[PDB]
Amino acid sequence: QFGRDIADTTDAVRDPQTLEILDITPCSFGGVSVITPGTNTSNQVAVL
Amino acid sequence: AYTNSFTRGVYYPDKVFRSSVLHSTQDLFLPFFSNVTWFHAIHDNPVLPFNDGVYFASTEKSNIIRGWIFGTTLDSKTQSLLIVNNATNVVIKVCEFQFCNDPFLGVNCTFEYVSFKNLREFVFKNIDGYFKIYSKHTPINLVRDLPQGFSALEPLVDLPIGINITRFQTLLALHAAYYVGYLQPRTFLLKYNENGTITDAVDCALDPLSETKCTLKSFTVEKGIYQTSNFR
Amino acid sequence: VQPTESIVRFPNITNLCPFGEVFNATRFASVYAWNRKRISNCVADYSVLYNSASFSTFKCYGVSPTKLNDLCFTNVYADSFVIRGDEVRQIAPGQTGKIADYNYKLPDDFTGCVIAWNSNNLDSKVGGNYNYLYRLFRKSNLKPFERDISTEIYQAGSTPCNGVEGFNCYFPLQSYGFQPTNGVGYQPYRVVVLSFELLHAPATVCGPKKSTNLVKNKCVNFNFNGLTGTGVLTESNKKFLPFQ
Amino acid sequence: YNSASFSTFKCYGVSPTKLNDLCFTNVYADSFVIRGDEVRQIAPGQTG
Amino acid sequence: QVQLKESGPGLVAPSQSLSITCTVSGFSLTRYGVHWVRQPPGKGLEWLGVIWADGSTYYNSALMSRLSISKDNSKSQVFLNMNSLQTDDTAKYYCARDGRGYDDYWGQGTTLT
Amino acid sequence: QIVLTQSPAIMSASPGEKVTMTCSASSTVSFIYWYQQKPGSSPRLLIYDTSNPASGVPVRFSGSGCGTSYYLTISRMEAEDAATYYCQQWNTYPLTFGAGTKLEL
Ligand SMILES: *[C@@H]1O[C@H](CO)[C@@H](O[C@@H]2O[C@H](CO)[C@@H](O)[C@H](O)[C@H]2NC(C)=O)[C@H](O)[C@H]1NC(C)=O
Ligand SMILES: *[C@@H]1O[C@H](CO)[C@@H](O)[C@H](O)[C@H]1NC(C)=O
Ligand SMILES: *[C@@H]1O[C@H](CO)[C@@H](O)[C@H](O)[C@H]1NC(C)=O
Ligand SMILES: *[C@@H]1O[C@H](CO)[C@@H](O)[C@H](O)[C@H]1NC(C)=O
Ligand SMILES: *[C@@H]1O[C@H](CO)[C@@H](O)[C@H](O)[C@H]1NC(C)=O
Ligand SMILES: *[C@@H]1O[C@H](CO)[C@@H](O)[C@H](O)[C@H]1NC(C)=O
Ligand SMILES: *[C@@H]1O[C@H](CO)[C@@H](O)[C@H](O)[C@H]1NC(C)=O
Ligand SMILES: *[C@@H]1O[C@H](CO)[C@@H](O)[C@H](O)[C@H]1NC(C)=O
Repeated sequence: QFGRDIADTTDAVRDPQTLEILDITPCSFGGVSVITPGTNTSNQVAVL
Repeated sequence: AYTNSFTRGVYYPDKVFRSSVLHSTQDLFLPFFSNVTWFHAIHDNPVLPFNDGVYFASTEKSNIIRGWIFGTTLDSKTQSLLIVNNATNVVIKVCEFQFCNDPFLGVNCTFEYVSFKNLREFVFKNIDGYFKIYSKHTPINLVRDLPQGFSALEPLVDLPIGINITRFQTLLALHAAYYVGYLQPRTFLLKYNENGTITDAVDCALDPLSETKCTLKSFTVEKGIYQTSNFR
Repeated sequence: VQPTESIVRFPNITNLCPFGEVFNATRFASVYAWNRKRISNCVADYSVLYNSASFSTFKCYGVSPTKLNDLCFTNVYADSFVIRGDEVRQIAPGQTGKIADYNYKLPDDFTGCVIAWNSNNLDSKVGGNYNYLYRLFRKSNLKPFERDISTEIYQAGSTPCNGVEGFNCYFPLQSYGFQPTNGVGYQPYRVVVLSFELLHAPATVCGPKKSTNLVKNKCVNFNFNGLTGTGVLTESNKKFLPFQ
Repeated sequence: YNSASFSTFKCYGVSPTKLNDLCFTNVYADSFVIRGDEVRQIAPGQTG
Repeated sequence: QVQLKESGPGLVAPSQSLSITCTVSGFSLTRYGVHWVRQPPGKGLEWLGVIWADGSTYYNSALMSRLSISKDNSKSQVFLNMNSLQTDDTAKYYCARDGRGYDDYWGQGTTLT
Repeated sequence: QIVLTQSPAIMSASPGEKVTMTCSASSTVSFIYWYQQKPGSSPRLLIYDTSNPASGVPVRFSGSGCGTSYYLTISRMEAEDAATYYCQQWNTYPLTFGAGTKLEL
């Protein structure tokens, strides 16, 4: 009925109505970096 | 349409005296460069949502706005705050007053009290039934459009009216450019000067540069690359 | 350097509140459409309550009954109820039951204290005291401290009962009964609740403690509206605004 | 929950507000009569 | 009409016993409650009262020997009997009903001793 | 609870001479019911909690009291003939009936 990962979190579940196994992948995420000159020069910035 | 409203809509989040300090607080603030509805009082008095608290500003020349009314149905079925400003005596009642079909101004109460060039800005919020009033008086000289500048509102009055406020209405005098903003649970850095008055603020969620300033707790950012947040 | 003497000052206002108007008065409200009362500008003088009271329960949250005099409370509200003792245990925060879902939701973040004593000699009635009324069904459960005064006939089926009684159609309101030889857990109780915030706010209701004169430029043990400490008190040029 | 006949509901396992959402693998009903003054005795760490 | 009526009132005898019955119509004894009150000659009234759905009993009395409620629960009548009631009591006996409130109706019967 | 009653003996010269009835009780009582009787024959008719009247009685009545003492006030017309009053308590058993005597002629 349940699967577990190395960290003991839930890996997969069996749907109680239709006996299939679904993997759970956390929703997309990632870092955001800001490249900017000093505010005494300009208010333009770039985003990485 | 958007304008360069800058830092309007900031009020004192609490009653603590501070000076020469940058304080980070989470409260209901007006989003920076957000939309504020522009109303006219010539020859536009809709009912607006209150959400969890509303910031108020108005510019007057003949004292058009003299009293606010808060409630839900405006039909005498519940208690409704009635404020009238006649002579120099403020009178406050919250009885179920019978109002006319179209209220206008000519040119069961539980708490009774009896006593453009100038904008008087106010904050009216209800927390667990408690009606908290903030205000600030300052001179300006601008009639055409939204005033440019910053002004923080101090609290003066606290009226125990006990009405859950979800909508509000204005009063127009028919023979007054008033302003309505809305608060959101944003995090702001408020700068207190040597006299304890906040003169500016940074909205930490306006844009990545504001995020950098908020993360680094300063209004000046040195040249370089900073890691500030995570996309989700 | 050690302090030599204490300096105690409180606002010079004294009048009876009185508490008797809140507690002692008669014929107070039913459980719904309860009432809120506000109290200001009076001496606390709890010692008369300590002596006089015979109340079968006191419980306080964030405060203790010792350390209760010499406190200044910024706002005071009092709420009064008629209740059945199972609800008296229900009135605690965090619980479940008809009361906590339907009537008088009370938040876990609270600083007051709640008092109950048993009124069976007065509230009960031979033949039942029907005037106490309570509400049994609602589509959702309320947030803390708000009332409802309503009637919209409850539908217990897919078809409407068209705003009138009929099949699967009930009036949401029903009457308690309390009698002689009542069930000791069932029988009626009267409950009073007080709510306040204890810090950083000009206050008006202060305890029965006499003030003294203040001496400057000396290490003293001071008490200003409950705030204590040791230090030298000097003049300043800080122009506080009226709410600070 | 709607029945008013119950005098007390003290739970040590799950919170009283979670019973509407949570569900269980098995339920056993242990049914017996005790003396009122012994109600306090049905708890871990108690004796008598 | 909703009615209380008095039936076989006690009549003079040398024997000190007395009997009286009261009869009810337009409501059932299972639906409301009826209360019984007595007056000595030249005095205020004296009371015996009980609240029930049916079959319940309550009493307080200065004397209770031979004394408990007597009832014919077919709706026909309620009955009273005492050995010495003629001398002790009951110049007049009264038959009365109570509800939740403001619905209280009284009947009067006269007992000869 | 035992209850105790006082009454005058009095001769009138007109209506509008105000009239008071009083009862005093041995211990706290919370609820009381208010009753009037005519002499000679004794039907019973009631004035109930909050001193609101039943059907079939004049409008001019008002009642308010204080602990261990109850009062209601009457001003005019037939009550001068018709009023004899009894006071009874309904908070706990036994329901004592009370006693007294009152007259006007
Ligand atoms: C806050 O005030 C609102 C406005 O009346 C209350 O919400 C209303 O509740 C009624 C009762 O179910 C609904 O029929 C209305 O539709 C609601 N109004 C709106 C605009 O949705 C609300 O109950 C109050 N809440 C508190 C905590 O006082
Ligand atoms: C309902 O549960 C049954 C039991 O196995 C299953 O066959 C069926 O797929 C479920 N219904 C749906 C819509 O999945
Ligand atoms: C940025 O401008 C400020 C203006 O006050 C100046 O003092 C500072 O030296 C400047 N820094 C750089 C790196 O140009
Ligand atoms: C703000 O108002 C302008 C008015 O033209 C409108 O176009 C814009 O969509 C509004 N902003 C948002 C976020 O809806
Ligand atoms: C304005 O004048 C009217 C005249 O009767 C008076 O009743 C009212 O109190 C005045 N307004 C205020 C706010 O006092
Ligand atoms: C005032 O409040 C009372 C509750 O004590 C209520 O019965 C009454 O209807 C209210 N009247 C008005 C005009 O609000
Ligand atoms: C602060 O108050 C002092 C008082 O005289 C004044 O001189 C000074 O200009 C004030 N500062 C500001 C920023 O207004
Ligand atoms: C309450 O009021 C009654 C009225 O007579 C009085 O006797 C009693 O002393 C009062 N109790 C308190 C605690 O004030």
